[PDB]
Amino acid sequence: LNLDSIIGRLLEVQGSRPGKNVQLTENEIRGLCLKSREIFLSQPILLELEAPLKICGDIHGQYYDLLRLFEYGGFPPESNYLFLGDYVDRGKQSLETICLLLAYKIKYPENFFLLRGNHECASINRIAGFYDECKRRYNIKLWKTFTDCFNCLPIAAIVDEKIFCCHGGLSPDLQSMEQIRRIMRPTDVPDQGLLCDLLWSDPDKDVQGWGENDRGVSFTFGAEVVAKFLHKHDLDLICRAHQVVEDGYEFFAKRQLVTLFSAPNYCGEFDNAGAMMSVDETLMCSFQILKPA
Amino acid sequence: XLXRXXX
Ligand SMILES: [Cl-]
Ligand SMILES: [Mn+2]
Ligand SMILES: [Mn+2]
Repeated sequence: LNLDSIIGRLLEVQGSRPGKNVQLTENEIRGLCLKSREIFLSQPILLELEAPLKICGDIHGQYYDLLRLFEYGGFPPESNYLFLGDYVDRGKQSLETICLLLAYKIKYPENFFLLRGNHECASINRIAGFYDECKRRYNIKLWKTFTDCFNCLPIAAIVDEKIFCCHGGLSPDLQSMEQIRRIMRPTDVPDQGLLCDLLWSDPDKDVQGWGENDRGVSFTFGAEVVAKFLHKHDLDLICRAHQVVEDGYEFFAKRQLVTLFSAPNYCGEFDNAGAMMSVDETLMCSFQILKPA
Repeated sequence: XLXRXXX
C-alpha cells in the first residue's frame, strides 16, 4: 500500500475547480479499508485523547471543503485531528473524503482519529448517496468493504478527561463509560440502545429530560440532562455534531455542549457555515470557519 | 429537507 502516493494524488486537486475527482484504484481503496479497520480494532472504542487538537463535525462528502479545513487548520500531522463522523452521503465526493481520512488514519494512527457517525452505517448510506457513488465509480463489493471498515470505527472520545465527544449525543442507557468500552466490534448501528443514541440523539431547548426525536429513532435531551451528565462524570464539555447549525458551531446548555458541523452550504433552506473547533493545550476552544458562499 | 433522517 503506497500511502504517500495515495495521499499525493488526493491532495493534487487542491486549487482545481471544485468537483475534480480523484479516482484511486479499487485495490488501493480496499487496502485503505483493510489496514484502517485493523487500526480501529487495535485502538479502544472509547478513545482517550490529548489536547491540543482540532475537532471537525459532519463532512458529508464535501471533499473540497475538507481540503479547506486542512488548509486552514494544518494538514496532518501538523495538527492532531478528531473527526466526529458523517464522512459520506449527500455530497458529491464521499469517496475522496473517506479515502483521504482513512489514509491519514493509517499514516498517523496516534495523531488522527475518526469516530463513527450515523451515516457510517449501510442501512443509511444505501439510501443517502454513498452506495450509489460506490456503485457508479467502483462496484458494490467495495461498498461492502467500506461497510466492514465503518463497522469497526470507535464511537466516542474523551479529551484530557474533560471533553466528551461523540457524533450524536447522550443516551438514557449511558450510566458508566465502561458501557461504551464493553461494546464489541465489528457491529452495526442498532435501531435502539446506547450505540444508537450516541450516533443519533439530539439536544433540544424545549425538552425536559428525554423526548421523542423527530428523526424517528433515538431521543432528544434537555439542558439538565447535560448538566447532570457533566457533573456525574467530572467533565467540562460535550462536543458533538450531527445537526446542521447556521454558524458552523452552536453552544447549548450554557456552553456545556457544542454542536460542530463542518460542511458549509449543506442545505437549500438556510445558508450555513462549516466550523472546526481548535482545542488548545489548556482545553480552551476557538473556531476556524468556512463561511457560506 | 434532504430527507429528517438530515435541510
Ligand atoms: Cl433537561
Ligand atoms: Mn449524523
Ligand atoms: Mn450528518
